[PDB]
Formats: sequence, structure tokens, C-alpha cells
Amino acid sequence: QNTLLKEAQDEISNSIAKIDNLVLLLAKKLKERLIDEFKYLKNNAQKLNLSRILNIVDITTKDGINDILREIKFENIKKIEELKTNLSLKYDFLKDDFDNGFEGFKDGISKNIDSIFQSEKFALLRLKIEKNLKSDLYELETNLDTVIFDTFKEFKMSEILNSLNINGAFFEFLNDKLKH
Repeated sequence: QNTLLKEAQDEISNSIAKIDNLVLLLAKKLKERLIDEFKYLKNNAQKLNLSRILNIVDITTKDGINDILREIKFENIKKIEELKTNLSLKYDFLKDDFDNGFEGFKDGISKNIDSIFQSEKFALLRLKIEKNLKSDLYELETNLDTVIFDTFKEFKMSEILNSLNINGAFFEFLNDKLKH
């Protein structure tokens, strides 16, 4: 029991000691929209292509969510390795897996919500742009608007990542309390 208490203290000491992807996805979506506009210019322009333009927003949101899910999986793998390191408490290690999964689900829901708001704002901006012009000037306007949208997406990534880090720290504290 004394050795287990010492190991728990060491784990607590270790715990005390120890945006760009969304922007890239937004840039890729803007490039896809520009390619669609160029294709429309080669042919003559349709409303169906404009309607399809808004689906690229959902695709970009899905890509960002994929990155977030990969990060959550990496965090879970790190937690499993930490549990494996030294044999201090097995039941406590088993318990926190459900809490980690719940935290990941909450992070995914927050990504869905905020990214969906961002995608809706981007769609509204695209509709306003359509409400027309010299093709190169239209492409430049789309670059400006989607650059603002990409900055908003990067800010969302930063703030949500800070929130996710805080949630992970809280989960680690709960696991330490359970071990105690």
C-alpha cells in the first residue's frame, strides 16, 4: 500500500509537469470553389453548380472532424500506454475509458455545432457573392470572403482545442482521484 501511494504521488507529479489544419481545409474548399467557377466559365453557368458549391462546406467540416477524431484516438492511445507503464491500479485504469469516450463524443458534438455554424456563414457569404460579375473579380471576392471564413475556422479550432485540452486535464485529474 505504501508503494502504491508513492507511485500515485509520482504520477501526480508527472501530470503536474506534463488551428492550421482547419485553415488548410478552408483553403482547399476555396480552391475547389474556384475550380468549379472556372469549369462553369468554360461552359455556361448553372444554378446546380452554385447549389453544389455549398456541399464543399460540409465536406470541409467533415475533414476537420476527422482530424479531431484522430487527435482523440492518439490521446486515448497515450492514456493506455500510461496505464500500462507501471502496475499501480487496474480497476481505476479500466474505469476512465468510458469517461474519455464521453469527452471525445462531447468534443465531436462541439465540432459539429461550431463548424456547422461556420459552414452556414460561409454559405450565406457565397449566396451574397452570387447576388454576377467579371470572373477574375468574382474569384478575388471569393478569395477574400473565404479567407475571412478560414480565419474564423482557425479561431474556432484554437478555442475549441483549448477547451478540449481543459477537458482532458479534468479527466486526468478525475483518474488521479480514482487511483487515490
